[PDB]
Amino acid sequence: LPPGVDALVKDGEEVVKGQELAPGVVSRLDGVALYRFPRRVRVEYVKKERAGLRLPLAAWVEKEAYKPGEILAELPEPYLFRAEEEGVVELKELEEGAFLVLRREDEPVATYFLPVGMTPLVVHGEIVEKGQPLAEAKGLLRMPRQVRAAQVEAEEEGETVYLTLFLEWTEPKDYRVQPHMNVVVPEGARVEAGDKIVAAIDPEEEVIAEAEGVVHLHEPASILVV
Amino acid sequence: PLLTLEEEVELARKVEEGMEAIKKLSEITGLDPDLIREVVRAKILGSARVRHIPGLKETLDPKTVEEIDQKLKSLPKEHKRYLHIAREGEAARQHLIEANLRLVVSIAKKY
RNA sequence: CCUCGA
DNA sequence: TATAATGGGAGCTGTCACGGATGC
DNA sequence: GCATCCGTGAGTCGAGGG
Repeated sequence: LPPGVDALVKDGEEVVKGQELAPGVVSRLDGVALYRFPRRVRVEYVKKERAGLRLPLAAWVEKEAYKPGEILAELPEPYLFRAEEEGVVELKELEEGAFLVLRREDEPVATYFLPVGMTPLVVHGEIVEKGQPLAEAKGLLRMPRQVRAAQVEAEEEGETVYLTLFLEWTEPKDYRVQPHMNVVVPEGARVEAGDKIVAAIDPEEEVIAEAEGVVHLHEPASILVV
Repeated sequence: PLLTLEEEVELARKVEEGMEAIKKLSEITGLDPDLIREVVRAKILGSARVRHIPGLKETLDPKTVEEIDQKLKSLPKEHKRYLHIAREGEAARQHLIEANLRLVVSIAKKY
């Protein structure tokens, strides 16, 4: 496998003669492909948190939970999501969508969830007071693809509804594998805090798993078809 | 074919850890480390080659290697782990020698 | 091996 | 015993008649 | 059935020189 280009099939998978394992690699036989020295290990760490959002009651779609990509609400006119606390803004951007956490001193005082179709109007570290607009919702707003809404609690207040969402998603972290190291964990294995992923010559260069996640192996040095 | 840096380092690592696993199998079994090494080696290569090793106190024949391999298969899972480590070490050692056999020619042509 | 002799 | 080292090298050919395998 | 490559034989006794 040339440097930088990735695999077009997965470790452990059956392959047929002539099936391409990569843009420049065609397998001459049939069988199980195996990875030889993946140079990049991507750990998807799973996160279960609780966030909140306020929306006009006319726009909302009542639902007990929200699958990824499912419509959360539909807005006839531009809406301004406003801060309901004061503090400093920690902006955490996902692939699509965002989390916005307000902190006063050390303890976070608010956790908001901006789905797709909601443009944050604040910067990381920004100081916000109550009623200050944190985002603009326009048109249809939907759940992002990477994150799903386990449970939905709602409260009606005035002409708006406020959602407390129990969200569950995963975030990527990549680790570059040096040749003298070796991956001691399979594909799709579940790891916890302290578990070893990739060993090495000396302890300070080892790859330990920070939190709970799943493992994915990419960019193998070569592919062994057996 | 010739070994790349990664393949070479991997095979050498497997050899090191397999020798360590043989030492651990000697610790657990109370058996002789050399007899353990010869049984793991014997099963790796095949019944084609099992002979009497000079240093061994016991004649090495398929009966004794079968008895010893069954004593090595009768241990707990975490004590059976080292048997697999040693087998992999033997196979890595074989492939390492065979992959480096061209260097011997390139050096011996000078003598 | 060679050269020489019969 | 630790830089890395990874497929050789010598190679003139002026006979002839036999059995026997090897091929077309 | 008939070309072709491989192997095995091709005087003795001397002497010397090595």
